[PDB]
Amino acid sequence: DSFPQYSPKMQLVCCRAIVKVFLALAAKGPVLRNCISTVVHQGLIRICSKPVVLPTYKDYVDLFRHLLSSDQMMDSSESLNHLLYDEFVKSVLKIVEKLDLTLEIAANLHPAKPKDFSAFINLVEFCREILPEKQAEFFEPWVYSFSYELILQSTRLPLISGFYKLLSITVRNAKKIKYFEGVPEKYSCFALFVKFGKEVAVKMKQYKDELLASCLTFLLSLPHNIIELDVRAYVPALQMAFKLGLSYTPLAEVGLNALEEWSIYIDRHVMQPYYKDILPCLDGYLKTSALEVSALSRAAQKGFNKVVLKHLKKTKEAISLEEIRIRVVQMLGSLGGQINKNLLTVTSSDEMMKSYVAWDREKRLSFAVPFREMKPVIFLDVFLPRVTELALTASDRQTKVAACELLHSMVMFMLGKATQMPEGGQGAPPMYQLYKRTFPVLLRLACDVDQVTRQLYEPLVMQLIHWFTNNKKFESQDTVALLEAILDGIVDPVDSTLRDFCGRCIREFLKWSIKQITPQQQEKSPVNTKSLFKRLYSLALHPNAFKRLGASLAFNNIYREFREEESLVEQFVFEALVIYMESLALAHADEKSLGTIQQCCDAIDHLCRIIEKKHVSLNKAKKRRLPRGFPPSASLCLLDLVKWLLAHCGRPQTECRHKSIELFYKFVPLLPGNRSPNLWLKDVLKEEGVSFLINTFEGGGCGQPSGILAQPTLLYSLQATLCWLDLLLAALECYNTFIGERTVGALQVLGTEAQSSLLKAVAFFLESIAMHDIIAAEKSPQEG
Amino acid sequence: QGLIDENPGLQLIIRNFWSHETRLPSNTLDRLLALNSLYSPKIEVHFLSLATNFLLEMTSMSPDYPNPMFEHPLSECEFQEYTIDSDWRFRSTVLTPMGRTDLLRLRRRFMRDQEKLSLMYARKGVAEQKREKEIKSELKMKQDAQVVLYRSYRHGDLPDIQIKHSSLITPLQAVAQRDPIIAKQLFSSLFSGILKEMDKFKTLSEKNNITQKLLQDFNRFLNTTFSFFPPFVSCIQDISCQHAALLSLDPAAVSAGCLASLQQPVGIRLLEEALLRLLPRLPPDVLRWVELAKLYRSIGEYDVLRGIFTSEIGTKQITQSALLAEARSDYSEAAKQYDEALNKQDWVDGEPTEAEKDFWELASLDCYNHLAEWKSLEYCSTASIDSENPPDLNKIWSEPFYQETYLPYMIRSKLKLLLQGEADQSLLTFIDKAMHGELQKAILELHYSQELSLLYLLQDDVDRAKYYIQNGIQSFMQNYSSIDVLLHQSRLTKLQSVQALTEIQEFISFISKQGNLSSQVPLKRLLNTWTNRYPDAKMDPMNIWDDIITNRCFFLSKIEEKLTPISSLIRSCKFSMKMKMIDSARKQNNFSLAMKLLKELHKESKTRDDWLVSWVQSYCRLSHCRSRSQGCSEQVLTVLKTVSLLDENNVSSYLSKNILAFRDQNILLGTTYRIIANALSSEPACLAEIEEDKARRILELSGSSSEDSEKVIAGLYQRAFQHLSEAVQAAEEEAAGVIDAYMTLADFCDQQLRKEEENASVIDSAELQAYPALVVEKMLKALKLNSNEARLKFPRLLQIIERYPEETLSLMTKEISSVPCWQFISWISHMVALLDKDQAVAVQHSVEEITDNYPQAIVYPFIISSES
Amino acid sequence: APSRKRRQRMQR
DNA sequence: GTGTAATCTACTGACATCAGAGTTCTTAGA
Repeated sequence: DSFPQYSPKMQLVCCRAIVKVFLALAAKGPVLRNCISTVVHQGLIRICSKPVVLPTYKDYVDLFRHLLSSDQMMDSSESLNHLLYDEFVKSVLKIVEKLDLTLEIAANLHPAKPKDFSAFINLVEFCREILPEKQAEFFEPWVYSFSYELILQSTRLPLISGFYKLLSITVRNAKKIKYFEGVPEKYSCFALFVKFGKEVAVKMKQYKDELLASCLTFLLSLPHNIIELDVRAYVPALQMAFKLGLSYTPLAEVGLNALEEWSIYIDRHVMQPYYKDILPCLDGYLKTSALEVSALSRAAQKGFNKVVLKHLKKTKEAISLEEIRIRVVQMLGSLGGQINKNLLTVTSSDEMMKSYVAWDREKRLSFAVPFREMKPVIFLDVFLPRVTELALTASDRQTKVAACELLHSMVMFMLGKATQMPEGGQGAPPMYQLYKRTFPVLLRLACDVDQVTRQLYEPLVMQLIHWFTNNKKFESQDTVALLEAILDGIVDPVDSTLRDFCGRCIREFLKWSIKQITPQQQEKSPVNTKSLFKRLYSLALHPNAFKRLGASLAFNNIYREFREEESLVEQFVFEALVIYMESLALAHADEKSLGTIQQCCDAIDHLCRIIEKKHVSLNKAKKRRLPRGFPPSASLCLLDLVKWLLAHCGRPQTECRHKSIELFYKFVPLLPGNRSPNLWLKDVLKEEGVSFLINTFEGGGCGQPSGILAQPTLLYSLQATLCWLDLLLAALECYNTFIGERTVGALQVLGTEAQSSLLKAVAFFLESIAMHDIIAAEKSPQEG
Repeated sequence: QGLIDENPGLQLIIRNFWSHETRLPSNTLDRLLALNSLYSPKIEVHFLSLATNFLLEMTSMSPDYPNPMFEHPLSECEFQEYTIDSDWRFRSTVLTPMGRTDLLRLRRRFMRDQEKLSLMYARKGVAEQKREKEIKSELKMKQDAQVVLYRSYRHGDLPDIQIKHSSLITPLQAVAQRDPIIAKQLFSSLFSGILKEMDKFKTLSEKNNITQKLLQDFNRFLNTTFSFFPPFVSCIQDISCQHAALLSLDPAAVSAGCLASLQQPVGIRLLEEALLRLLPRLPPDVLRWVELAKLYRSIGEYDVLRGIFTSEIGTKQITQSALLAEARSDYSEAAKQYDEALNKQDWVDGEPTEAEKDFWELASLDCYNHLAEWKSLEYCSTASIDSENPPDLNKIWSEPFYQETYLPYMIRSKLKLLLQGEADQSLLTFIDKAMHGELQKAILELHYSQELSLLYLLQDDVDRAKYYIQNGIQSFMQNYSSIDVLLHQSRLTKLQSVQALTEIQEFISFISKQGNLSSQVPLKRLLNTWTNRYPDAKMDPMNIWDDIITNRCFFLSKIEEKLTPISSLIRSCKFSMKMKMIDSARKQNNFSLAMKLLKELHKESKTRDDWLVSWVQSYCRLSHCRSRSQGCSEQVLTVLKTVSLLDENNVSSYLSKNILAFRDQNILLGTTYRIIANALSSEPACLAEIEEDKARRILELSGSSSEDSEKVIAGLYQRAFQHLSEAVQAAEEEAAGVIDAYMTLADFCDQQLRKEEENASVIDSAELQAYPALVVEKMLKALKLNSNEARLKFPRLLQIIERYPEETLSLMTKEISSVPCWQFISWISHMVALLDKDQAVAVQHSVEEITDNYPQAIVYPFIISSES
Repeated sequence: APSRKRRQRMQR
């Protein structure tokens, strides 16, 4: 502990002393090696507890650095350094385990035991500063464990950063020692990283600024040999990496390093299609060229005497911006021409051919730069297409902040010159054409990762949304455009964090939409109130995973909006439950990697709960909103929706079936009968019998397309076989309802009447596919 | 010169000097005419920003400056003000969930023990030693991230429209200062505005005077600049276009400046407007048209050139023919034409204008450049400079035409004449003598870094190599960020050089780590990497391809020299990489270069067999391609007289060593025969008797034993087809060319059937009976893969089916038996039409499948076709 | 064919 | 520690000076 309180020469002698006491202790053998373990472990506790976070830990770097590497100690060792380093890493494992890191009350939470939470961070930054630099031969035995135990902790508690950081040290340190290239427990480590990599890719989308930085820092670092297994799962990760990097250098260096790695190892034909979308977003780093009297200077002035040597000898960190520029050019070169041509927008066919037209036929934004002797006119619109590009993607931050402040001024001018209407409609509203292409700029430039820009534009985007539902010109195509922009902001594929701001934007839009307009028009005059929901709903059923993802993420952010006052209009959502619960799980039997969607189905769960929590008035008579999936219109009562659920209680898509079953369970007691679930199922079996059950659990959902039919599946194949395999899975899990709450009796579960589900489970899978599963046929990594 | 000084303080002081009232005039127009005088060559890269700053800061004292830009707010909302924090921090950086008093000071004692005091300052000093260490570590980040806002940012629940005029003209200036393309737009707009509002103030007498003053000043600008910063050159021209009477800008000056600045198009429009406007009385105006020709040649659009010279406007038809040749990249013929042109003794109808000679010379130099005759390049580049035979290279820096037109080729020539093999020491002398004078030095250091780098590296002075190449990387960044975004072709011609720079960087960094010197693994590493990184094939001009080839050649020579106490591996790379260059040149229709490289690399054929077969393959490929272009009678010589002979497998059992060759060589021989037969059939009336002896003597041997007159062609085709068949049976051994070879046999059949339908050949049709069978059973076989080119021609199928009916059965039973139905959806329409007539047995199963799979496609065409 | 040139005087 | 003194110790030009070495002459002398 005393270490930092010394002088440099004192530091080196103190290191020597502590090193040798360690030697001496170790010499006496096992009786005290345990005690040496104790001593280091205690040490690390007391350093990681340094009372504040950024005598800070940064001071102690040298101590453990020399301790861990000074092979010169014994000659002026190899077993010494090995043992000591091993002890350090064991200490880190132990201390990461023993800490609690409990999270509960993304920023709406508060970490449980504060002082504990700070120590974690300290330890993270330490172990960063100490571990990889050794290039340890010694880390090889510890890759596996220091991973597995760390992954466990990560998964069990994501949304804590430094786990990813330590894991990044793990992976890089492994990479440097040619570990994974072999594809023992090494195959296990490659496997575990494969799975965590995919998992963390899925998770990365949702996360926000700092955690996003951590996760990318990790992901972008996995070795090549793991990449080519699942490429294009990471390409978006790297893109978002560079987008951050233009305003946080070390992450950018992490990128450029990563991209060099990929380009040099991954088989070219594998990656050729992908440089298209990845090399752009290099433009910013080269976007601009950004157009002393220290003691040694004065010393050398008087003469080249001995004193100069003292200063220069004493004279003799994270990468800087200029260095990363020269790196970016060096890499941009290193890929080669046949590759690098892609840095320009596209091959010259159509897309850039769009870039030429002016953003507006006729030049609005007429400014009158107010000189004295005269009043010339300067058209601010010609500035704008380049100013905006600066604003989003400039590298030099002085340029970027200046550009941002210009664009704020300039958009304010747009609004102003709008209200000085020179043209009241009778065609395209003036400055609409300008709005269409300035709003996406304004949006995705908000929730950028420069704190200054963020504070400058997030409020303005809120103010713009506010203005564009003010009563005056609430109807105008300008608001139509802005809403269209927000929606295409939700659906944004790559800009992960843009999603969240766009969501908040939609929320604010709906909020002011209710709060501002007279509802007399609002029922049917606008293109907003029901229109917005309709637009979402239309988005839901879409094939694209990202598009639905956006649909969800929006509808997630209108919990409160819909529950507040829309009590008049529970009804769109009393059917939306169907809409979302269905679509937002369809087409998720595939498209899993990019689809963090299923977590947003939890939003379906919340909207669910909030609609049933008003049930006494939910089931009012003569309320007959047309639903989807029900031909005969009638006054919807929850009975109908429940029957729908039970019909949909079984369906092949996994997440839906799980959520839907449990949702049925949570609904049924709310119904007027107040009958217990088991009681009500008994009711409908006395009413309909086992055939109802068999049709609804061996089948069900969207009608009766095809349920669990044993024999033809036994007899009748390619990866389609997986289809029915999932069917049987869904089957037995649906039977798991039966003593899920003891709702159905055993002879009621088994009347042996007309179902062979359990028969086929115990027979077909459990014989032919259970263990004979090396190669299946009924008569590629795809399978594996 | 001080107006750009490094210290910000002196920057402000000198600028405030130059903006005081009595130095530059106080009204606008007198300012705008003055700032032209505020320029020097060296102030260039900033001159735009500086002009903008001066103009606007005189705007700064006008009465509307604090008067808010828009009179009323847009609501009643209350407006607050908030400051933005900006404390040298970004957003992804903090981890998530964490006076008679003064007289009193005389009451002091003093430590008496100088030892104790000494220790006190000692510890104190180590404290500042650590404090300085950390402050030096943090000041880098602080220099990066220091941001100063510029306005108030009042907050309100609505937008705060009511911003003071300052709140926009000051930020605009800030951006203009910091980035130069916005500078160009701002200065251009503001200059346009001032010179447009000048009307309401001065009579035409004054306007002529001020316009002439600007024209003089701008001509000075362009003619005197050396940096050639793309933004400023562009700004000056762009100003000139949007106002009349500035338009008579020295055409030669603009032409040269735009050629250099890699920003051509703006210059094209300048001279364009010049032409149309100043001549709505000298009819020709050659000095302008010709320099426009130079421009369009730069931008590589040889197509438009064909217009300029066929107008009976001044230029002589020798130039026309030269251009037609050089459009087809027949650069050799172009050079011959030009050389004969410049040396015409006496002309009919007047000697070429001063400028036509200029264009001729520049085209000559460039036309050589596209070639590998670099000794000729140097001779051309040096001849015109001086009088005596041993050229006084120093003269080049005398008067500007040389400085811009002759230099770059001079230096590029001498560089490679050095870096290839060996040569004298002219260039070292030249550049060293040059690098004394100031403007002298600036030209070389700012433009031609990538070349001085290699020059110096030849002398084994690695340190200067590093300095120059670093300068080159910075220069690329600066002269690239400058190029305006829309000019794609310009930016492309930029990037084509980052490969050169990076390659030089890598070699320097490779001869810097002796740990990577003494071993052998990382030489293999570098060789493997360079082996599979190449410039773009079909796009990048060969003037860069040679740059990479020769650079790499020299660098390998140097590395070999280091690792003398292998050469197999280096030779291997040299083979492969030069071969790739030939293949490239073959694509670009740059044939003569391909001739020369084949001839330069044959002597390496004698070595082990894979390179032997590769060389012969490439040469025959090139011969075929050369034939395709031109030659109708003599073209048979261009292939038969050699290519047949060379391709004989007597020299190669490599087919027994691998199969890829066993495909490639056979398809080569196929196409060899194919053109022979095609042209022999072309105008048979005058071939065998015109290629009267040796080729004809070879012909029958190539044909059949019987020397019959007409039947010789069929004798060719018969073995042709059997050979292509050999190609396909090669293919069936495991898309690389198999799709292509399949299509190739397809095409041979197709042309043959077309020819057959125009006559009656019983025996050729009898042996043809296979041809349609194969075309269906095999082309459609190929349709399985994407085969876009094949999938297009599918109507040819149905027609083949019809006209040749007996063998339809193959179609159904073979491939429509297996088509992926979408690959017919493309034009499902035609055959759903044909779905009535007797062959309908054909599409039956296909239309059924597509009906089932993608029903909504068939319905709309099918519903109508149902009516028929 | 050999490549030949001669000097030229720029009339300005 | 950092920085400014004060001041000893150096080197050189220059000048005396012992010694050391190159040189001619008498006696004792094959």
